[PDB]
Amino acid sequence: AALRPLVKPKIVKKRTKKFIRHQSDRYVKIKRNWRKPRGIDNRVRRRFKGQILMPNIGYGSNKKTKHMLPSGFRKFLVHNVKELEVLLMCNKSYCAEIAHNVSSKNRKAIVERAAQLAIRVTNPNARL
Amino acid sequence: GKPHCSRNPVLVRGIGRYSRSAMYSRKALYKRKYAALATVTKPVGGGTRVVKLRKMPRYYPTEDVPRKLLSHGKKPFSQHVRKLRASITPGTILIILTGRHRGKRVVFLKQLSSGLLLVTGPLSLNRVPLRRTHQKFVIATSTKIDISGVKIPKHLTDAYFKKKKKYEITEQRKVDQKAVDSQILPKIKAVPQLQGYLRSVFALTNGVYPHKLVF
Amino acid sequence: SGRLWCKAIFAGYKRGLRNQREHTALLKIEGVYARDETEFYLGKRCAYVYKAKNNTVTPGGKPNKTRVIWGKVTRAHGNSGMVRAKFRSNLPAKAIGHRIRVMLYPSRI
Amino acid sequence: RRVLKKNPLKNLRIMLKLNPYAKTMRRNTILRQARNHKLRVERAAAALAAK
Amino acid sequence: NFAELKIKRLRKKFAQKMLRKARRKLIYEKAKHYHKEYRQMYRTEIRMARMARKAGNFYVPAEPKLAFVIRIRGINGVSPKVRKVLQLLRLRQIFNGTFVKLNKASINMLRIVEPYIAWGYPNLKSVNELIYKRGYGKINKKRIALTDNTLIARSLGKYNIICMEDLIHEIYTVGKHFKEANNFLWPFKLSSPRGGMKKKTTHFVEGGDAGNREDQINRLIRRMN
RNA sequence: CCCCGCCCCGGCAGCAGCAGCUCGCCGAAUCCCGGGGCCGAGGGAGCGAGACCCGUGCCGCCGCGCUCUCCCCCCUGGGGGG
RNA sequence: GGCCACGGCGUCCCCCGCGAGCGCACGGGGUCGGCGGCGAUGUCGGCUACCCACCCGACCCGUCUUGAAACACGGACCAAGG
RNA sequence: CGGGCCCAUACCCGGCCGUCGCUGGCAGUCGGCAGAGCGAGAAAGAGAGUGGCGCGGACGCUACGCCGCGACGAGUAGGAG
Ligand SMILES: [Mg+2]
Ligand SMILES: [Mg+2]
Ligand SMILES: [Mg+2]
Ligand SMILES: [Mg+2]
Ligand SMILES: [Mg+2]
Ligand SMILES: [Mg+2]
Ligand SMILES: [Mg+2]
Ligand SMILES: [Mg+2]
Ligand SMILES: [Mg+2]
Ligand SMILES: [Mg+2]
Ligand SMILES: [Mg+2]
Ligand SMILES: [Mg+2]
Ligand SMILES: [Mg+2]
Ligand SMILES: [Mg+2]
Ligand SMILES: [Mg+2]
Ligand SMILES: [Mg+2]
Ligand SMILES: [Mg+2]
Repeated sequence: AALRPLVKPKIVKKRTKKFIRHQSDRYVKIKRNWRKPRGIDNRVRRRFKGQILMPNIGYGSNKKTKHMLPSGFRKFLVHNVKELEVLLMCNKSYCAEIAHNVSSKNRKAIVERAAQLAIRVTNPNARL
Repeated sequence: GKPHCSRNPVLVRGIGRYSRSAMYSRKALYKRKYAALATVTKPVGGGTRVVKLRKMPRYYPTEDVPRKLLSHGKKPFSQHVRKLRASITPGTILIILTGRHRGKRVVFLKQLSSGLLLVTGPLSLNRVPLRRTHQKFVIATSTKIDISGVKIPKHLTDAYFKKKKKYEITEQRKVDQKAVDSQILPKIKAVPQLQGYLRSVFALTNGVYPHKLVF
Repeated sequence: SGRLWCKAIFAGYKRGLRNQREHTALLKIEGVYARDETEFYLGKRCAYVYKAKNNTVTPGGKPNKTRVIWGKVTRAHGNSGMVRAKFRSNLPAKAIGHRIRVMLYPSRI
Repeated sequence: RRVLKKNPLKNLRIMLKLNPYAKTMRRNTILRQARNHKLRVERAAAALAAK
Repeated sequence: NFAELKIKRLRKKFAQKMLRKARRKLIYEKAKHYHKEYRQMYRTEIRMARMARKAGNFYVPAEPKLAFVIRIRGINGVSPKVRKVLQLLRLRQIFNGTFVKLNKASINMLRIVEPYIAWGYPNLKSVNELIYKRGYGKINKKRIALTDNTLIARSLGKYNIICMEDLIHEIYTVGKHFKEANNFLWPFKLSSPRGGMKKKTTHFVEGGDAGNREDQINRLIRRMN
């Protein structure tokens, strides 16, 4: 019985594919990290038909659902137990997230305290 | 005072037939002018106590939703106005199109309070029992039965027909079906070949176009 | 004990000469060859039936190989009897010139 | 907050909210059309009887 | 005490309600009066024409003083003078409509903008449909839909036009404050002409759509709404 | 078949005609009904008592019907009406 | 015959400031006080990421230039420096 | 020459994103020591005085915050946030 958020609206994303850097498929030195094309003759920059799209501001997501995980919560990185009383009073809207650097003996304690406090943990059985 | 039926006949929806002062005259408002708990004491065995019929909540959630802006035209399903196609009248022959009885000609009896048609079907003819169907998923053929001289028991309704929870046929259902079917069979035996038509199954063959054939 | 669905062909997508709109499909129903004759089929729901490798659950039966994408006939197209159909998932382009079942039960006769 | 605009040509109560006389105007129109239709049909019936 | 304060508040609310009822009766009677005035207007011209025909002479009706103008062509490639006159006519986008009162100056401006507009003489029904269906106001330089009579009253009551009925009256039978009424009215944002146009680039007389349709603008309005 | 004058424009139907198409422009001189498709954005608008009250969650504008008047009619105390 | 934002008394001059209740809704943006199925070793869900197919679109970048896909120049590929 | 039909990022209706403007609104969360309001055609007081039982009331306001109305959205060289 997973914990539920206060409300779970239907999250709508205007795009699910990522904006890949132009011509990154033809080279290995070119990562897919988006760089704006600035060439004088660049058809991608000139917005020709059937080319790679560019990240307009019109793709911005709804503010009511922005950053919402598919579970309906919003993530918060926590490093120790004392940072869970922070989410104590944001119980139904915000979940917890244990850092990769925390060791197993402390992850057990964080998970136990969160279970006591009814705060959701997105990676509760990570290391064991 | 004893209530009276509305004195303003409707012309169309929302428009009464008579004017404002015409209704004033009809109501005769000229001669009707007018002018200007919480706690109960429950005895106890030192003195008496005051009991609270309402107790404050013992737990408050972390957060709660605000109230909703309230609209006007939205109603529960129980009281929507229910409509029926003109081609469907009691006694017409329908064609079932969705369920396990798809394509079987049947007989229409009445429309229930939930808007679902009450179909009988003769068990001796096509093994269709007293069943509900949806008005949309049927075809109304142009064949009628003089069913007006048939009485359907009142007790059978949507509450009767609704699913309860392996399914066993009850004796109440069997006797209700026996009564209705014994009432309906002779009236359709009076139309030649009608029993065979009801027993057959409708289907589409080569070159037969639904938009060209009069049903 | 027979066919209860009309025969239609997925002709292609809503398009111009050089632009394709995949969310709308064009259908040829047999026997209808006129805009004024297509009126019977507006609002009827249509289905595309195909087979895959592994099984999927079916309503009222044991799982089998069949899968279905559902649709609905929206409005007529041209003068020769085309209609426009909108499916809850865009029809795959491999279904060009294949059979689309057009049902009868959303009926208003 | 912003209100939703409703077409008064199609919405009777909105039309009345912007012009209360529309109600009596439409009632007079409906009654006159009904009377004219009845007169036409009875005149045609009398003419065909007299034929 | 609060005993008389409550009754004072209730009396105030009663006064507001009585004033509102008075205003409603006033606007209802004004609407009825306008209906009769329109009927007299419509029968008078027919009667005058009939009496002229009986006498054997001709009756030339007064040339119309109101016009409805629609921008036909787009924004690309426009002469500076044509652009300026369109801006002054309040047609800054394709398919905007605007009532215009007709005098020598306005007629000359329309002659200048002849290739870029289609215009004519609207009907009373055309005015009604345009005002009710697509009528927006300019309130605090904002485009606000006219969803009640108080928006018109607060911005035009000083000119003694209280409702959309006498707003339509002013626009149809242009009065002393037609300029203010038209300036209050935001430019109408009509849609594309359903059923197609004949030819955008050519005058109406040559079978196109530019120029001055006399009273075919009513058909054009029926299609564009 | 086409013309003149007299017969009340000779009279009778009707009438931009369901002889569904011989030729128009319309709607303050316009209303009613029905079908197909797409959409559901927002979320504490208050109502009533009130220093005698501490309810309630249908609220504003707008359009209405019934009772605090009394008779009568119809179909079965109920509904439909004058 | 048909219609209506007509509806008391009191005089003075003209012609001739608070009724009570209820209920319905074309009324400041959707609700149901409506339902049906299928789920343990083969099924359910996963708009993204892996492979493949189909339809439509789609010429290689940077650069000078009025004009670049150019039969204009620089560029085999990768890492670090710049 | 006539009806019908096809579609652009154009126009209309609707949702969402941002910018601009209203140099718009909110310190009023003033609660038993209490009395719920400032949206509505037309200036300015829920003005003060002088004589004729049961103990109850959601969220909010990192004011560099939150909220509401409309309009607008091409871009090399270049500028700014
Ligand atoms: Mg260039
Ligand atoms: Mg098979
Ligand atoms: Mg051009
Ligand atoms: Mg069309
Ligand atoms: Mg190609
Ligand atoms: Mg290629
Ligand atoms: Mg160079
Ligand atoms: Mg050169
Ligand atoms: Mg180049
Ligand atoms: Mg060359
Ligand atoms: Mg060389
Ligand atoms: Mg060189
Ligand atoms: Mg080289
Ligand atoms: Mg480097
Ligand atoms: Mg828009
Ligand atoms: Mg734009
Ligand atoms: Mg820009």
